[PDB]
Amino acid sequence: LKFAHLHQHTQFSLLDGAAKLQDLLKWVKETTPEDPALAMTDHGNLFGAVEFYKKATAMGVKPIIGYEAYVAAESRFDRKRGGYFHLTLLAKDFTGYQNLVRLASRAYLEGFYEKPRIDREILREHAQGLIALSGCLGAEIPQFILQDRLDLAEARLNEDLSIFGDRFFIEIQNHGLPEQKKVNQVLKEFARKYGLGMVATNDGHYVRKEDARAHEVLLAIQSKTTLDDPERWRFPCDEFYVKTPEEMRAMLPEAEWGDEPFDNTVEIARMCDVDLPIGDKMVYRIPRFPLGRTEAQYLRELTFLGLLRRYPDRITEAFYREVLRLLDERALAEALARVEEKAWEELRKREWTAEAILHRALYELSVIERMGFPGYFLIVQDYINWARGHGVSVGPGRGSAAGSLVAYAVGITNIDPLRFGLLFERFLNPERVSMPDIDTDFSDRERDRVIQYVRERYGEDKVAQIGTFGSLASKAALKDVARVYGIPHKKAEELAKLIPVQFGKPKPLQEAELRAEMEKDERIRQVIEVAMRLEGLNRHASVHAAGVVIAAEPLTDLVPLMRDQEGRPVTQYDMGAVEALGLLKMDFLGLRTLTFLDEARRIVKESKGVELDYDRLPLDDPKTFELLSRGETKGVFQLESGGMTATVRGLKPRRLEDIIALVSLYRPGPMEHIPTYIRRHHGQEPVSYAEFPHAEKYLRPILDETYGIPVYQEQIMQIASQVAGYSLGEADLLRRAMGKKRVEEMQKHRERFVRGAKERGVPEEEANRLFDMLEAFANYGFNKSHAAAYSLLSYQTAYVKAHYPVEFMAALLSVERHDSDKVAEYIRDARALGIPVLPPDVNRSGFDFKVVGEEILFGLSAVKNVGEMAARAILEERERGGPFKSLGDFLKRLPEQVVNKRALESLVKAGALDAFGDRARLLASLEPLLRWAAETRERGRSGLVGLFAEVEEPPLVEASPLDEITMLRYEKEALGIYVSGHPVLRYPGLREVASCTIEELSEFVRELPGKPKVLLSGMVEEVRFTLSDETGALEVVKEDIPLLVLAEVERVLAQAVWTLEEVLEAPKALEVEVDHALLDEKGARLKSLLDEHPGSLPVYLRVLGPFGEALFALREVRVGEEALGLLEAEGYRAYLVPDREVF
Ligand SMILES: [Cl-]
Ligand SMILES: [Cl-]
Ligand SMILES: [Mg+2]
Ligand SMILES: [Mg+2]
Ligand SMILES: [Zn+2]
Ligand SMILES: [Zn+2]
Repeated sequence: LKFAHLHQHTQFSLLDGAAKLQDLLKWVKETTPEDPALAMTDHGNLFGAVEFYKKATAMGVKPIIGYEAYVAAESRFDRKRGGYFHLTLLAKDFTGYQNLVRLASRAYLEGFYEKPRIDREILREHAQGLIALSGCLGAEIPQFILQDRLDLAEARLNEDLSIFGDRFFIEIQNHGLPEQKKVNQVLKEFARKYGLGMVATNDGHYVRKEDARAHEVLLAIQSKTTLDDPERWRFPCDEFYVKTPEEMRAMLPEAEWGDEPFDNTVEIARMCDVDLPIGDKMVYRIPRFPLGRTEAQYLRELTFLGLLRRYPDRITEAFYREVLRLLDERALAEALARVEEKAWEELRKREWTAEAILHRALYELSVIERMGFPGYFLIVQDYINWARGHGVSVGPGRGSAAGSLVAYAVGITNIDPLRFGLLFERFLNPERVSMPDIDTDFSDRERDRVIQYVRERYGEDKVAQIGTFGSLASKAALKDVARVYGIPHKKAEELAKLIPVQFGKPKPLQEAELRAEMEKDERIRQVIEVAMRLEGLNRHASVHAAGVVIAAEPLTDLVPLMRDQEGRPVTQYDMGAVEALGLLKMDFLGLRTLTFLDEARRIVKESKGVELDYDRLPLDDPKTFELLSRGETKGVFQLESGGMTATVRGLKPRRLEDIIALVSLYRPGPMEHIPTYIRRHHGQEPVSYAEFPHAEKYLRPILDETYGIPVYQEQIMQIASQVAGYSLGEADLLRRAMGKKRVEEMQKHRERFVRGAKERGVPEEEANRLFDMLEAFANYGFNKSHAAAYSLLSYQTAYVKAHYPVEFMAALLSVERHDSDKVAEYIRDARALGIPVLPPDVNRSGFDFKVVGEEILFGLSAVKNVGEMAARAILEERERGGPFKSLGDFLKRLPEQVVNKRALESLVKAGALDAFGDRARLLASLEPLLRWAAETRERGRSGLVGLFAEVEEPPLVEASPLDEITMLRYEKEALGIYVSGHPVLRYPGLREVASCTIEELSEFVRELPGKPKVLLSGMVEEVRFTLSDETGALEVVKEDIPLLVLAEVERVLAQAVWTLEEVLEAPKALEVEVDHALLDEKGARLKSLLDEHPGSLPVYLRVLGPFGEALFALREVRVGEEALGLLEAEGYRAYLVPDREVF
């Protein structure tokens, strides 16, 4: 006797599934050795399939691919507020697999209501190659039976029979459920009546019986409730696990069920021969390109016609002509394209010269053609060179890609791969076949449009973004479980901080060494197990930012789909899984820095009429480096880090290759090689090669550009390529194989190394230690291809900040104008940078942030109630009739029809109409001026020329000025942020008692004790109230009332709060403000001046230190109030501040 499950859910039935793929697949194997099988039947997705099939296939288990599908009462198109039912589906042959992919695809695109649902209409369309099973208790035929509508169930059994035929079975499962008794007792009659045959299953959602609660909390996490709610999601019993053949016949006896429902499980799984193109198979689905030209010929053509642009001074019209005479401008490329590979190699045999370029070019192409990747390069180049002409910034490139010359010739890459040390052989190793990945950056604003270009260009059915499935984290796992177990949040987090952090993410709970915390509480015992019993599970399905696919055949025909909340065609198979099926995949990353370069250039073009042609700037521009050297990185890509900034200020880099090497070495590990870089760079330490005297004549060239440090991997490859006699290709393999650290496969390369090293120079003693030097540096060394690429951007950024520093800031502000916080911030940076930032101005403002003269001026768009039409409207009516002359002249040119009263209100509140006088006066005048305006046209449309038709706007109505607090209040209501001040500046008391500003909080606090308490004072902005200084914003746990807050910190949690008038009531103290320039003979100058008027007020000292500022609260002495009057009577600034103590 034996058995094999055909209904088993997995980690991939995301909401309710708790069976991890691995320990499930062994549990099935360890149960039955003989021809074991498992069907993967996830709830309405195919997420598992691939990554499952391949795990079981190399484990020793035959897999079967399946789908517990949601079938709608009626049409998948319905949206009824009947339901949706279950249905067990298995794919028997490969066509079946396709039709499964299709269904789950369609269930998502065409029929998504709550769950993704298929019609019986489409099921019938796609039945070819499928076996169905009557279904779990919630499926159709059983359900109807439960309802005493036998007459419908049999009718629906007939229907289903008309669809699959002798490939539909009656599903019999049993748990201790009375509903199952009645359903089967009839299902049993059916299978005998129509002549159907029964298959025994039992719907595993967990692996082994002990996974009961472990699972029954996974629910409590998907339901987000306590273990004791109730009403919390629960299953009906603890019986949904991968049972033994023996535990089965316990739910299905012998004299009641017979051998048929077992010997059918085995026999089905056998007839289910399904194979996924993978490994042994996997054909490259490189999509075709449209063009009397070879796929490869064109790419060749485009390259030539490219170099000529790329290298003006050294590849010419005349040059190509010379080549062809050894055998228009476009007309030469068209021809050089048609030289064959037997014909080419009759020239080489008869500093980067004109030839040198040809060779490398022709070589690259030779390796491209031979490999089968010319098409690829086209597809890629095409969409990129489109984005250029269509206002979509494209980054210089990323990763290995950069180093191919063809890549750079055809505008895929955009950095001269041979002016830097970039390598083709790192991007495409000639001596092993592997899909080269070409990732590309894009202006993030515009990225999707490129995807759309591809989408429309290659087919709406061939183009999708790739799926991503987050892992439950060991750290997080433990949290969520503890929520469930009725536990105080704190000790929860005291359990989280046990678990290590080995690299980026937390260590698995498998190895996790203060375990004695278990043996204390029996509550915690489970919590810890349960968390590791859940470790590997899944969250939900996000689109990958970068992932895109271009299939060659319709996607639906191999890879299933989804549409995400904002209508993206998404793949159900993950990154690897896709790439494992062998599909053309690519990253289309979004990149802020690019968008920022765009708005800068626009702002620059407007400011001073200068075309910023980023792909044509000198890379030796002094004033750029001198900035980075002064360490003014603030807005400059990549080197923005707290720490990294400091480094640069010491390195003082003079040429790009320094930014490149800085960037490359700055990360834990290599880091240390940085000081050396610096002392070598400042020119104070020789760069010596006495350790490999014979190898020097090979090293210097490679490592001199890097003050002697193997930083870049290419630098490594080259060393081997040159010293060992390695083909640059082979060289790569070396670096590759030293990465894999294959214990004893290394001593094979060692030999091949020395053996060649002799034949070139070094006498092995050097060789060995040199190889030692390689395996030493290679583990940390970097990809220059990538490094240099990005570096260029940092330069590009720095250059702007250096040469156009105002507009720079505007572009900053502009780009992130959608962050009330960042804007405030960017403002404050630019404010204390010599630049003023101005309110909008109906006269001077452009639409967006604008740079006028030397100031950053707002736009009208930024005004909160003003429509967008109305902003542009204002403008155009201000550019056909010139500059606005009065608020009258405004309201007659812009009727209420266009700018409503509300609009007007804010527009004044903003200060756009400041150009006219006092604000409060304006606001009240509006209404009676609109009564005037509207009346003017009534006169105007009644004949009457321009004197009888205008009683010209009587002067503005009158009212007392807007006091600051009330005035500032409006600005923000109107502009999201405050301009020209801040409430907290008006009543200083709160400043003077506060321990910090919001800015400094982070840096004052970290260094004190562990988890400190502190007092903070600013403005409130929430009903998790938000607190603001003139210096920042903090989440802390009504509107426009100032407070002082005593709160504990780690994000900051409040303990106590006081009202302004409670703070101006608590007794006062004296604070002398003192400069750092004080004498020995002053601290006892002050000391005596205080001694002479003692009392009961404490004394405080603000000592403005060179780097920071601290509050020395005197000592013994306590002054008696009268002191302030006699104290301001010397070069000392003073205040009667509230007394910091009390709080
Ligand atoms: Cl060295
Ligand atoms: Cl060294
Ligand atoms: Mg059905
Ligand atoms: Mg890629
Ligand atoms: Zn379920
Ligand atoms: Zn099920």
